[PDB]
Amino acid sequence: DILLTQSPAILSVSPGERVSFSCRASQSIGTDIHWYQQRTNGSPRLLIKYASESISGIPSRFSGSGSGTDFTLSINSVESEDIANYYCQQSNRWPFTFGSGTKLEI
Amino acid sequence: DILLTQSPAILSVSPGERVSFSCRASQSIGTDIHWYQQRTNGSPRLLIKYASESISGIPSRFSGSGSGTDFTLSINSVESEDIANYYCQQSNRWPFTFGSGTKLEI
Amino acid sequence: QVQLQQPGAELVKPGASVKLSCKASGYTFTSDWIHWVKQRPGHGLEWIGEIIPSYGRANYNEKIQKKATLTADKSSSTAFMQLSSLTSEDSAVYYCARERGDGYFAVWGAGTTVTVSSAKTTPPSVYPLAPGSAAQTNSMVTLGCLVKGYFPEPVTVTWNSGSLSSGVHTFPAVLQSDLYTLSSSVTVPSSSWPSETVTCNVAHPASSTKVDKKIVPRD
Amino acid sequence: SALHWRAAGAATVLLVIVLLAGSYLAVLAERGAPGAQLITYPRALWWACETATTVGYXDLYPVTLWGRLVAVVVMVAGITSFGLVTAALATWFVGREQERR
Amino acid sequence: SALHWRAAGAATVLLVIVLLAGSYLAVLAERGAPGAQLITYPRALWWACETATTVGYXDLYPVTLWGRLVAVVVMVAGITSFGLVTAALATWFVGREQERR
Ligand SMILES: CCCCCCCCC(=O)OC[C@H](CO)OC(=O)CCC
Ligand SMILES: CCCCCCCCC(=O)OC[C@H](CO)OC(=O)CCC
Ligand SMILES: [K+]
Ligand SMILES: [K+]
Ligand SMILES: [K+]
Ligand SMILES: [K+]
Ligand SMILES: [K+]
Ligand SMILES: [K+]
Repeated sequence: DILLTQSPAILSVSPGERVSFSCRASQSIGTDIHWYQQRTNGSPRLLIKYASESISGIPSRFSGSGSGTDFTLSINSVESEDIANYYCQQSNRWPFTFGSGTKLEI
Repeated sequence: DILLTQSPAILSVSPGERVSFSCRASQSIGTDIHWYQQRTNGSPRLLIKYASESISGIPSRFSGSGSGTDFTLSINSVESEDIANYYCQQSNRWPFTFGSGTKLEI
Repeated sequence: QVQLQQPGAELVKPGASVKLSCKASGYTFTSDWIHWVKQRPGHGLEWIGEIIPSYGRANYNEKIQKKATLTADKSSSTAFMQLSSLTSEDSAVYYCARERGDGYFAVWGAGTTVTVSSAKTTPPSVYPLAPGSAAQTNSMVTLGCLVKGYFPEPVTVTWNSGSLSSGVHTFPAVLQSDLYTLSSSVTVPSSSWPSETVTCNVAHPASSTKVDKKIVPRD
Repeated sequence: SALHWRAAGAATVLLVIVLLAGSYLAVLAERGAPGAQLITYPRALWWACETATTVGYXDLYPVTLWGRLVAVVVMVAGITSFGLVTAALATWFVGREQERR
Repeated sequence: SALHWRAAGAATVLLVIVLLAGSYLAVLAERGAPGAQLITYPRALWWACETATTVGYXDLYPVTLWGRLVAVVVMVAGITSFGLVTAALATWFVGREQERR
């Protein structure tokens, strides 16, 4: 089964700065990667689907890129509401799997 | 020919605990991996076929998982009768080959 | 409206079994799958299994031990997950999620906090927290409410039934002698209190008890 | 409207049905098999089309017994339908050619 | 029962036979060639089906001379059989179209 590696586990950035979370798949999965946000005590929230497609209701500040084995979730000018845990998930091969998670810290 | 690597060669666990044997193939073999048990002085015995399929007559305690190049044989709550050598074998490409073996120790 | 509704909590004794539910609303299609995801405190998301209601077939994560059995009810649009022979290892939040058969989880339930303990259910005691008579005040004042003696987790604390979100901090619970305790904090402009009410709402799903506690000045 | 033409249209409607049912059942058959890729519906319908026309790039294909049985029904339904059209074009041409004589 | 229809049914029974014999002989031909994948019977029968219908995803294919010769017989038997059915559907449509006139 496809192993998704998110590194670093913790990312520290300064307000308004640009940040990038990384997700690497153990094998090639085209663009079948999805990103989720989960704030403290909250339930996960879909941010980007198929690696780079926008979701309605999500600030334009969020964007995704990559194809193959290497994926990036980016945030233009991070702000307080972005403090959370971020997960990638793949749907290319059965079974679906999640990455271990990156924590954003400001 | 496909090289199957079993590591560690020796695994020590405490009674009733959960254990996992690993088998890594040198190239991708879908789920064409089979597991066998061989007790001291005994002949090999089929435990799991095609990576995760049950065999009749084998305690439910035994389960397999994985696809691709990485496979796991698991034992829920190990007991004395499980002390033996464990081998994986692949049937994806000619010729069939065996892994070098993992010894379970309690 | 909330698309997936799940109970807030379930207490289960080691060895026993529980059946979690997930009631779905909104658009429903023949190509929908309902997934279950397990998350242990301080840890990540772990996929458990899935079921396609329209057909009734379920698949499970092979890398883990099978504690779950999934079923669905077409008429009541509800998916169920039967967890059996639980132990402390099985204590975690269990979320259900919906996938339109295209690979991503468009929407998630709020999750059911499951606790596997021999302990017993116990509602929380909610006490006020108003400044002491000698406490000087600035342009802002801080009030709070203490919630203790409860089990199992969790409890949800809101201020003025939600209308008061900004300036709120609810600390994580602490476990001591099979009972949890936590406090929530709220900060409003000093000139607005107590002229304008400030009540803390504390809900404890595991005992089906919700109580309020207005915060007024001492003596 | 002649028989050959009806059988053709009928073959086409049946093909579209086999494609949609094939897409649905392939996902149903394949989820649960570690490593399977024929597991979300939009790509399965595409897989169903390239199987029915026998192009078979692959980019996707079934790995389980039931997904393969489903694949064979799609193949046979597409080959039969395209063949029915060919045969209908033959009946048409033969009929009109006997008039030009 | 007309000839075209008999030749068709006969083509179908022969196809099923070529598929089972093809599966058996491909494994026979391929075991012994390092790297070969067409080596267990259930996947070889599936390989035989997707070759006969000419879909050719791939997921499996022969690497030895005899497995390839076996592949060509399967291809030709499938193309001939599906072609015989098409031609039988033509004979049927042409006959009934001469009655509607
Ligand atoms: C003649 C038959 C052609 C079939 C083409 C299938 C394309 C699948 C796809 O990539 O579709 C991608 C999109 C999402 O980007 O899925 C959808 O919601 C579209 C519904 C089909
Ligand atoms: C119309 C022709 C369809 C051929 C489909 C072949 C599927 C092979 C397979 O995966 O079969 C898998 C199983 C084992 O899991 O093999 C068996 O014991 C089944 C006997 C065919
Ligand atoms: K072709
Ligand atoms: K082809
Ligand atoms: K091809
Ligand atoms: K191909
Ligand atoms: K190919
Ligand atoms: K043709």
